Amino acid sequence: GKSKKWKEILKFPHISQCEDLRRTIDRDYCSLCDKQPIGRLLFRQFCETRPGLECYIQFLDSVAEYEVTPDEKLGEKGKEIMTKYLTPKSPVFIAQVGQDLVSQTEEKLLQKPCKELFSACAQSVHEYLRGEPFHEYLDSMFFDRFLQWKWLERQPVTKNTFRQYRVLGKGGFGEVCACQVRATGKMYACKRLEKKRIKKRKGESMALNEKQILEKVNSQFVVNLAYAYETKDALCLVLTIMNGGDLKFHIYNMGNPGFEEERALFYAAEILCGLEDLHRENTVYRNLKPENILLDDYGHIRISDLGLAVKIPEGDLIRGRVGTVGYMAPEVLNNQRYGLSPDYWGLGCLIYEMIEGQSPFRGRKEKVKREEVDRRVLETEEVYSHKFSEEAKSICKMLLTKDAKQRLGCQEEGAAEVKRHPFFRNMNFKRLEAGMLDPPFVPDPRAVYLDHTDDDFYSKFSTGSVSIPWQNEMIETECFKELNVFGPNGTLPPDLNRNHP
Ligand SMILES: Nc1ncnc2c1ncn2[C@@H]1O[C@H](COP(=O)(O)OP(=O)(O)OP(=O)(O)O)[C@@H](O)[C@H]1O
Ligand SMILES: [Mn+2]
Repeated sequence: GKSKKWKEILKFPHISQCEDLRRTIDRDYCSLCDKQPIGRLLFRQFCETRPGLECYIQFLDSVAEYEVTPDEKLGEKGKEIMTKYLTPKSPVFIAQVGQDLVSQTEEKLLQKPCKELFSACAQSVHEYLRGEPFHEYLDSMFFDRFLQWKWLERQPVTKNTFRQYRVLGKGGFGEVCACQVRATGKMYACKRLEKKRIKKRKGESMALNEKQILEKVNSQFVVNLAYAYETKDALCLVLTIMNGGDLKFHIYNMGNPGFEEERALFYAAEILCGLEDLHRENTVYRNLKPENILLDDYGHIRISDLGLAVKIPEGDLIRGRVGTVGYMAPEVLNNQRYGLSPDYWGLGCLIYEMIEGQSPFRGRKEKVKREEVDRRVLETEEVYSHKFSEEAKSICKMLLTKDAKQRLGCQEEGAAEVKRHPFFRNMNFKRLEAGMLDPPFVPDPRAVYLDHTDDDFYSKFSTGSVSIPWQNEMIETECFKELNVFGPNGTLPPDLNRNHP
């Protein structure tokens, strides 16, 4: 769905145009060879040229496959990796691992197969690439090509960069549309924030807060921010598109009054991962409700509606009675200094409501006032049914602990405490986070489930494209493969040769 002249829009600039990028970018290994997708691919492509570095890339790949290998096939994958990479005579043999650490891997294999077997060897392969191989790549043509990709990334994002279609949406500040990137054709979701409604409502702080939080988090289970630009009539937020309806619709309208045990476990697992990724940024969500868990095209879920979120400084608490009736934790209802605990309360509400088919403190039939719901949350102990297994009951009443100090996941450990819970005894999060596991429900594709002031913050908001989502977009749409073309037989293409502009 790309424009007819898309190859001109994303045309590489001459390497001479990237001299100010070269002098400011930080030469960090993890950022330029891993975190950034296009940067990662280029370093890998650099290691593919030199033959001595080829095996190290093949090795790390086979390690990634082992971490997600089914628990049973771990023993088989362990011997395959050994006989190929960790045997001196073999052709592709990583040497910088050391003769001692390979003998250690042999004992680990003999004492049962653990998913973290080669974790020690992988960290040894990286520590080697961080040195000479990385600095050679920094001088190689591939890094020059990376600079050209950064030059495109940081280009101005305006209205003419997209192709607004029409879809559902009408939030507190505006509406939502289906914007498509013209040069790449990738579908997105545009969240228009009208200009006038923000100034009179003193929303500049909550809109900028929502934008910064949306870009500062990159998780497969939370709506990501790809672009943030301004137009002559509103402020746009380009977010991930979710065409599989929301979770509230599927709990009640779709399926039976609820979900099955196992089905709810899957959605609970990905929500738990989404919260973990937010909590690595010490950012609390506080708005965990069924209709804010959207499904994508393949059946997976993402947490959306991060406007009610806030970033908590490490080692500090925040106060605020905000949220939705029935989904507010007692410490929030009482308006106390809380941290991340309200999100694990809401998680209990989500697990309960998916398995039973109603809120833990508000029946689906009950016409109760907003005060009685708050009373149950603070005083009443929820009851369970034969729909909950013994483990399902546990994780709920542990996540629904009135005292936030003893609530599951609200300890020093964090989300790791919840993944161990016997309720997730059969969930392989190593495989869930890699998309290896299949969702339980697949949405059918065809289914349709002024003034001079304030100009200061308008530029603080309209920051342009986001780095990692933009590089992913180029890879998914296959713009990277088609454009990332060098000269024949390892030769500098015209755009990477300085002798002729
Ligand atoms: N990723 C998406 N793809 C397509 N449509 C979406 C997507 N995300 C949200 N929408 C739709 O656009 C609407 C935008 O409304 P918005 O989420 O901003 O506020 P709200 O739903 O009214 O609740 P709140 O006040 O807590 O934000 C959503 O209600 C939803 O219907
Ligand atoms: Mn919303």
